[PDB]
Amino acid sequence: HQAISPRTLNAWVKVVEEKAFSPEVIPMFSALSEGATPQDLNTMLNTVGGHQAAMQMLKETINEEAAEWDRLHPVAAGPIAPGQMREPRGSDIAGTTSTLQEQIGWMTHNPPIPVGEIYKRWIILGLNKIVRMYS
Amino acid sequence: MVNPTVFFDIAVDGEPLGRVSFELFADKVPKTAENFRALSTGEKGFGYKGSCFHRIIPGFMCQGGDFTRHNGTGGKSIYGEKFEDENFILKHTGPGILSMANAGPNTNGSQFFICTAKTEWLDGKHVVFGKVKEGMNIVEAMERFGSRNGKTSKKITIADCGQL
Repeated sequence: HQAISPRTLNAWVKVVEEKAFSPEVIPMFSALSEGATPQDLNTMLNTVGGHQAAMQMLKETINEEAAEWDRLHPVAAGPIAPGQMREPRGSDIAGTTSTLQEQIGWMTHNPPIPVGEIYKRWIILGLNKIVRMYS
Repeated sequence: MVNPTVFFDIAVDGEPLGRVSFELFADKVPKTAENFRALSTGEKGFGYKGSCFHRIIPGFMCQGGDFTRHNGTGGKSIYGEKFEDENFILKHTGPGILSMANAGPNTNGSQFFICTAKTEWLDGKHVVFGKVKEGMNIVEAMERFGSRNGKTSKKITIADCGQL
């Protein structure tokens, strides 16, 4: 376990600086975000400055996806057994109501739940929505 | 008395096992107590008679009360809607404690669990509303049919239930 690096972040920065919303941002986001936890995905997104309207389209996508997820995964009743974890919720996958450790556990369980890969798909749909508007 | 007492007669694959009785703390959580009591008598036309303990985790708890779907995804209260967490005054202090299963805050229906250990970490998330009076020996036996993920090895049913 290590947080995405300042170094990888620089790159993502330089990419968005010039390729803000050409189709080439998408293949780059996907490489720079390999093995990313939700937290790291959000760290990437946060370094983006300005582009407020575009970010908001992306957020709207994330919010829609997360609600769909929840829909498709009703929580079972009963108290969570010891050494077990609650099934992630939309907001958990998006890193707004989950922790690192939690994120980390899921991506490892056998079989895992790769909350990082899931969130990253949502983000990509969001980036396709940006690209379609602007280019 | 203010606090009612309810019994379950437990059977294992139809074979009688023994009776468990529960004091329900109507004096602290009357709405929750009144739900379980009324589901125990069948006085609403539906309730726990016949239903099964679908999830038993040895050293943790026995859960049941899903008399509509029998697997954890159902259950219904007497209120015509899932009901709020009344309070969290009572704590999960040991074996015998009877608590609401729930699927998130303020989603109480009919599912409940009987603790077989101290589970203090549940405090604040499941409403405690009663405790086993007689027959913890029988809950201990029931536990023997559980598994790490809760699946049971025999069908553990409430063959009969009511108020004493």
